[PDB]
Amino acid sequence: GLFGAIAGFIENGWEGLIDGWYGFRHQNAQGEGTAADYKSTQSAIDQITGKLNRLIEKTNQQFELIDNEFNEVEKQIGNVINWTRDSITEVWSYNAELLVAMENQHTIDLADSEMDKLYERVKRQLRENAEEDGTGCFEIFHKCDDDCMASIRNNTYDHSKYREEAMQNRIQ
Amino acid sequence: GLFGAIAGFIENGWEGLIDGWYGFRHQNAQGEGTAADYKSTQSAIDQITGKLNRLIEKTNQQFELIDNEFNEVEKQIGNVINWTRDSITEVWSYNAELLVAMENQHTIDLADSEMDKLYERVKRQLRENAEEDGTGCFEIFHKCDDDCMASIRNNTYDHSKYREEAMQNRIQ
Amino acid sequence: GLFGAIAGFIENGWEGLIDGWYGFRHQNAQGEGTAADYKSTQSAIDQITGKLNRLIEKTNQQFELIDNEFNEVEKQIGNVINWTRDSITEVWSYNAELLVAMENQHTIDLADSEMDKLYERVKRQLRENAEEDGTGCFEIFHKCDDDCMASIRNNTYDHSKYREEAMQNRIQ
Amino acid sequence: DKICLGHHAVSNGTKVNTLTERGVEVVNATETVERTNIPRICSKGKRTVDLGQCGLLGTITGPPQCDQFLEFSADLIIERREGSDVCYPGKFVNEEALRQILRESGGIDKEAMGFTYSGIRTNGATSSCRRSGSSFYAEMKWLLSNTDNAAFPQMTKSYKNTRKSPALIVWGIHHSVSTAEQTKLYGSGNKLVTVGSSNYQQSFVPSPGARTQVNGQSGRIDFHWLMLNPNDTVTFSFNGAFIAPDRASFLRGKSMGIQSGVQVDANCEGDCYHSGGTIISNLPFQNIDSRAVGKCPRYVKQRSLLLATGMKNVPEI
Amino acid sequence: DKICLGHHAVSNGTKVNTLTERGVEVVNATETVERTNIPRICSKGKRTVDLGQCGLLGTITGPPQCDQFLEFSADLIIERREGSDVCYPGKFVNEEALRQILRESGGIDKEAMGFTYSGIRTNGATSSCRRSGSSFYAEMKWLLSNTDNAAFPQMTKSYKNTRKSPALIVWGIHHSVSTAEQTKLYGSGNKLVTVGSSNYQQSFVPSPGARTQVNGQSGRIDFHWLMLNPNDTVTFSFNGAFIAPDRASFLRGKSMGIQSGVQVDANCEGDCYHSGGTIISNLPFQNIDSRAVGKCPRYVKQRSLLLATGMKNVPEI
Amino acid sequence: DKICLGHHAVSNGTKVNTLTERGVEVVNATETVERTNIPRICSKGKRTVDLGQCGLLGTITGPPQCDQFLEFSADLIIERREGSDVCYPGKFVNEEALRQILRESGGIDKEAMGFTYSGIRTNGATSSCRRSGSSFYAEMKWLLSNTDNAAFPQMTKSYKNTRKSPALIVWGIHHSVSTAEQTKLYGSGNKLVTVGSSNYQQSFVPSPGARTQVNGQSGRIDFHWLMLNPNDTVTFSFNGAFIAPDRASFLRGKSMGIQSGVQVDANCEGDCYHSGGTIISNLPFQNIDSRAVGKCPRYVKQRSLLLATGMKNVPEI
Ligand SMILES: CC(=O)N[C@@H]1[C@@H](O)[C@H](O[C@@H]2O[C@H](CO[C@]3(C(=O)O)C[C@H](O)[C@@H](NC(C)=O)[C@H]([C@H](O)[C@H](O)CO)O3)[C@H](O)[C@H](O)[C@H]2O)[C@@H](CO)O[C@H]1O
Ligand SMILES: CC(=O)N[C@@H]1[C@@H](O)[C@H](O[C@@H]2O[C@H](CO[C@]3(C(=O)O)C[C@H](O)[C@@H](NC(C)=O)[C@H]([C@H](O)[C@H](O)CO)O3)[C@H](O)[C@H](O)[C@H]2O)[C@@H](CO)O[C@H]1O
Ligand SMILES: CC(=O)N[C@@H]1[C@@H](O)[C@H](O[C@@H]2O[C@H](CO[C@]3(C(=O)O)C[C@H](O)[C@@H](NC(C)=O)[C@H]([C@H](O)[C@H](O)CO)O3)[C@H](O)[C@H](O)[C@H]2O)[C@@H](CO)O[C@H]1O
Ligand SMILES: *[C@@H]1O[C@H](CO)[C@@H](O)[C@H](O)[C@H]1NC(C)=O
Ligand SMILES: *[C@@H]1O[C@H](CO)[C@@H](O)[C@H](O)[C@H]1NC(C)=O
Ligand SMILES: *[C@@H]1O[C@H](CO)[C@@H](O)[C@H](O)[C@H]1NC(C)=O
Ligand SMILES: *[C@@H]1O[C@H](CO)[C@@H](O)[C@H](O)[C@H]1NC(C)=O
Ligand SMILES: *[C@@H]1O[C@H](CO)[C@@H](O)[C@H](O)[C@H]1NC(C)=O
Ligand SMILES: *[C@@H]1O[C@H](CO)[C@@H](O)[C@H](O)[C@H]1NC(C)=O
Repeated sequence: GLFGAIAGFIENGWEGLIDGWYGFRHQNAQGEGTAADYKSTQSAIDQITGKLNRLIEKTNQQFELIDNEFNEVEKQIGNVINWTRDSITEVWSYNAELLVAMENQHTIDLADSEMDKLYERVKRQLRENAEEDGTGCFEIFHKCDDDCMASIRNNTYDHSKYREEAMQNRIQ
Repeated sequence: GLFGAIAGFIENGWEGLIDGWYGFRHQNAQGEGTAADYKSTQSAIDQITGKLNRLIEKTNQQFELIDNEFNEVEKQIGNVINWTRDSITEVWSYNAELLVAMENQHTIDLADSEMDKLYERVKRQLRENAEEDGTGCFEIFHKCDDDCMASIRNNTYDHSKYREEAMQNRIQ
Repeated sequence: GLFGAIAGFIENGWEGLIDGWYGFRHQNAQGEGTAADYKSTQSAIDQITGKLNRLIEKTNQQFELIDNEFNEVEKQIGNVINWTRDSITEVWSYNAELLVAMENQHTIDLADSEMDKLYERVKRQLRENAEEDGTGCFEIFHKCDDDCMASIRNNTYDHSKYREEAMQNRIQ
Repeated sequence: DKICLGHHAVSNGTKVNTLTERGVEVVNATETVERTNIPRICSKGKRTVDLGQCGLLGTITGPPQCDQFLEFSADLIIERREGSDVCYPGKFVNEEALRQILRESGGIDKEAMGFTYSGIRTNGATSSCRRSGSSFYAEMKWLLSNTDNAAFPQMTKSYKNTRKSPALIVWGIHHSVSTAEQTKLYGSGNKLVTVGSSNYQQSFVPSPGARTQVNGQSGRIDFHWLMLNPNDTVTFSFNGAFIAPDRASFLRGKSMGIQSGVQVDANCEGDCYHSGGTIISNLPFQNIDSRAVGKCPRYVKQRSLLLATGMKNVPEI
Repeated sequence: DKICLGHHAVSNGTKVNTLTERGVEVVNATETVERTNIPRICSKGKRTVDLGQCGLLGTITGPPQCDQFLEFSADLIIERREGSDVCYPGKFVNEEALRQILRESGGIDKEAMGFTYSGIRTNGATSSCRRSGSSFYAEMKWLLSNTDNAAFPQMTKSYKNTRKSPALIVWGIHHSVSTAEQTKLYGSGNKLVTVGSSNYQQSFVPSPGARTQVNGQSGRIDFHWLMLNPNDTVTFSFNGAFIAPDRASFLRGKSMGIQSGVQVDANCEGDCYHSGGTIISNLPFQNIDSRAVGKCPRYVKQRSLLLATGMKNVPEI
Repeated sequence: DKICLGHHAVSNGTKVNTLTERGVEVVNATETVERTNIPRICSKGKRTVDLGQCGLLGTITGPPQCDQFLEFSADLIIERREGSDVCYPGKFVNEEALRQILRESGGIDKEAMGFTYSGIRTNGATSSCRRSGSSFYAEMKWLLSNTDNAAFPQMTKSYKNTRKSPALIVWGIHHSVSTAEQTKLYGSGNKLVTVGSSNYQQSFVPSPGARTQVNGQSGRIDFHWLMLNPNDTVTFSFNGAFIAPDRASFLRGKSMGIQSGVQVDANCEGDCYHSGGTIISNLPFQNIDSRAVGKCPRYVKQRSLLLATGMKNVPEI
């Protein structure tokens, strides 16, 4: 990846996560839990299907026969025709390989990017009440029961609520 | 965007900002003020006009007539010619659509990126004396009169100046 | 760059660094020292040689002669041939220029990106015991003899070790 | 406490290529190159003429196997390997140019040219064109001298195209097996056919001589053709060895012609054809046949180009 | 306190396409596809020859409407629909190959070939080529038998190209209305024109016969041509029905030829031309005419491809 | 204390182009466009035939300079500027189509066609084809009337291709300097050569007349050719001015033909050739010759396209 996530400082996917591309996995005190993030998941899904709609493209140009597989056309015009068709086959084969390699590079990178965006959104959401452990997890230095984790997930965590408690639990 | 800014955690443009692409908007105690950042603005402007200079390109290849719209050339050579011209029209139409779609994707992304770079520069500039509110604004936990804001803008803010005051105003 | 590093908030290369693309330069108390990072260096090297292996490509299509430089073919078929060869030369010249410009833009950007990734890895590695000076350096607010710097380099620095000392040296 | 961000993976990813790596594993992918043929001519909704044993140029001249095709009407014209343009041996000059005209013609509509004759016969026949007995080309007339060895009086005939599109005109030259036989058919002397219009100029003499027996015949008929522009006249000055047109052809509209050896199928719809069938596909590329005609994915050399439709697959270790 | 980072927006953005989305709104954009024509032939600074009623091949043979063009000199040659190559009816073999030679010739320069004649006439004329009275092709000679019905003595003439570039040579064959008339012009017998050089080999016989009246004439003149290499000789063995060259043509340099029905304009400059005018543009693509000639943007099928020149427009809600 | 991250630089970077900037300095770069020629024909490991003075079409007819080439076998055929297809002056119809057939033939293998003759001579010779004395084309026969001025009895000959690939057949027409000389060689009358097969139809008459002396000859030989399909027969009805085939050619396999003026070199290997040598390269593009043949980098107009292989070079200030 270009953004250092989907094979970077996370470097592990979750085969368990079967209802989204991206998810929160937390463990507090009531045990561990795992959920999807439909927002980011939908952003990557929509960008990629945008690519798909673009390339599954139907040309409207009709081409007709210019030679004949039952009665060979004259040799000189047939060699010009064959040389032309082969030159255009070269062009389109190059175009198709390059198109797919470029597109794949950018697909992987925008998936990576959506991960980095989500992570950064939660980091900014948690303000001074958490630390970056370096593997994709926020060490949260205050009690965060299931409800509090769901407030992180659904984008309603209020850092002011635990700011004093958490800062005190971080420093001394 | 690929960098999560120009339609990401900012997600609003300023129609007021009419003298640059990117700007600082602050409110301290003397009221609110809005200015442009010519450095980033010029970087995006120069990259994009670089694209423009590249594509507004004048080919030097002369092509001549090979058929005749007043006296139709012979049918077999005319069908080969038409089939060739149409194949090259297909190639160039694909090239032009792909070129413009790729370029547009990358233009939007480098604009997004210039935003992220500017934001990060100010974050690093403010050191320990500020917090990230999560919408593009730095909550500055010390007095920052107009002069201090201009020191942020013009890249001369000295974090050591307010470091004690601000840290104390952040913790307790 | 797209990621704001290799000509961004670092904006200087080290001509001294002659054994890697990316490196740590530190000064503690035993003087200053400079080392390479083989991990990132190898990642950029491998991606770029991947590009090279792709483009140093040998087509397997044979083309034959369709005209004659000793005895000119007939004028009308020769003009069709010349017009076709010139059209394909136009196509391939455009393809080659675009391919190289795109690829160069992305090479520079993935080099830039590898820098940003490495920097971020060390930032996350140092946790609460360091600050970002804004030019590529981590001001480390605790004693870090040569061994400690090598623990940063070789990815074994334990932030818990100096966490109390360093935090105390940062606040008051 | 803790909360972790992450992405998904699978035990079963698909390798793809990128600009920098070959064989990167991604969560999901999809094919851009059509490999799958339908071995039929998908003709659903299209006026289709399967020429079978009638060769396409025979629709203009009318050998017996083309009797049900003399005025066909089509959007899709299909040529078959078993087709023949002739009954009495012969061939057309600029035959393939004419095949391409007739493939996109939408069919032909015939019109009497109103040639009337004088001191000659008009009923030349042969056993190579059997309709019950010996016959000829339905659209043509084998003109002879009135009786064995007699003079062919140097005639002229004209036809004016009084229609608003161009007239396809076809005639023939009979190359007898010998100048003895040419004399028995048309009398002696070097016989000369002149044909002119407002943009056309050509002339023809017979070439008697012994040839490979074809259809049990050592003689041959040259067929030639031209396009009369609207309101123009065609003129035939001739003195023998002349196979004259009885009707001219007009083109009906537009169509497409293919060559194939697979069956018509009105249960499927397709716009991309080749000799072995129909390429139904929405993919941008195909690796089935570079000579596919119609509206087609572009032909490419590679059999497969997988397009990533998911993120990089980094498996749970 | 506070300080915020942000970017600009507008109430009036332009939609563009990207790889992932269709119709993304961006701050500013610009067109890559030229739609705008100039309905004139922009010839500022170019030596321009507008052939008008003279057809391009007539500049070599010299029908009256080409009298002011027999030695033209140009960088830009313009052909007009009203042009005609002929006065007495006829046409050229490989006419379009010759048109392409003359379009890029930079013009022609004529030179006497120095044929001198013996027991024949040389002043054949017609009312189809009027210069005051009846006349002929200025660069050619209508050779007859010396008096009605007399023999044409089988002559030979040679011309050596003593110049350092190739000589355009043109001759004609006269197809009389009949072998009676061919006899009155050149005497009886099958008449044969032989033409040879160091790389050329061909032969021609007349084809008398009745044709469509064109310009009030039922006879026709075939015109043929070849390129004499420097220091090579061309040889004409002939016995009648021969329209002989009086002068040969040499090419002046290089030019471009177009076909158009719009007026010359010396107030504008342009390198990209089509029948309807001049494509002045710096854009890389055009959707005006796929047969545009010169130095042109590439023709594409789409009428518009907007290139983003600003960031994504996210409007103030 | 402190620890800093950084990247490398050099005093000596290479400028490249990107989508947004022209002349960005990067640490390292590499060329994508091949400029370097090898001025030899790199033939290591390839069966190579250098035709030298034998012209490629002469391998079928057999003028003296082609005597060591009448049955050549090759993967790489090289044509030379000094080559000539003829000894007695003449040329082939559709010569370049035939050159392209023979370039990819892998060579030719000859077979007696078994024509036997009656009341004629068969040993026509000339001083333009010297093998010691006056001779002819090794693969052909100059057929005459049995003695000066006598009749040529209208003969027929047939050859059946009893092989599983098509037979190259070649014949000639002799155009005498005059109808006097044509009469001394073959007797009087318009002489007619008819040639037919199951898909072929054509005829030929001689064209006596005076031509440019070439090789000390004013007469010319037309050469013509056709491809006999397996199990088909070719038929020659003729009465004079006929240069008859003695042997037919069969194609050996496949090859490539080039035109060059540089020497063979068996020390280097190459698949991309042009008149000036061998383009050995792995680069995707070349700017040496747009008519390069074989397996080649694509020809492009630019002389250089530097591909960045390092990061942006930002020098130590
Ligand atoms: C002009 C003529 O009558 N010539 C005689 C040959 O026809 C004949 O050769 C035999 O021909 C047989 C079939 O020939 C027909 C046919 O059915 O094609 C009879 C047709 O009525 C006749 N048509 C016309 C308009 O004249 C036609 C024609 O003559 C030729 O096709 C023209 O070349 O011939 C069959 O092929 C036999 O196998 C063949 O021997 C010979 C006698 O052998 O005498 C010729 O004078
Ligand atoms: C050879 C000859 O004289 N033939 C007679 C026909 O010319 C003539 O037909 C009439 O021709 C009229 C105009 O013909 C000219 C002309 O102006 O073109 C007179 C020219 O001097 C003559 N030129 C030469 C070199 O011979 C020219 C020429 O004969 C023909 O063009 C060659 O085909 O003809 C006009 O077209 C009349 O409408 C037409 O009737 C007829 C008499 O009707 O007698 C022919 O013997
Ligand atoms: C048919 C004939 O004999 N014609 C006489 C001319 O040959 C002769 O012209 C002279 O020809 C000289 C060389 O001619 C040969 C040759 O070596 O090519 C002699 C060959 O045996 C003969 N071959 C055959 C099969 O007939 C050949 C042939 O006639 C011509 O090439 C056919 O066009 O000619 C040499 O070129 C002299 O320079 C030339 O004068 C003239 C006498 O001048 O008389 C003709 O009757
Ligand atoms: C052109 O290519 C076809 C196959 O694509 C081949 O069968 C045909 O013979 C070729 N024409 C030539 C070699 O003249
Ligand atoms: C080739 O295309 C032109 C229009 O681009 C058309 O008018 C012409 O008739 C075509 N030639 C054919 C169909 O032979
Ligand atoms: C085609 O181009 C070659 C050079 O590429 C030139 O020498 C030749 O004369 C051209 N053919 C023409 C102008 O008919
Ligand atoms: C993989 O991609 C294709 C095309 O987008 C889609 O039809 C298929 O359902 C996808 N599979 C999964 C598991 O997403
Ligand atoms: C939009 O882009 C075009 C081309 O770059 C430029 O000429 C025009 O002035 C631009 N408009 C604005 C408002 O920037
Ligand atoms: C620069 O790149 C080329 C091609 O990758 C390589 O052969 C060469 O050794 C490189 N030079 C350096 C100093 O890396």
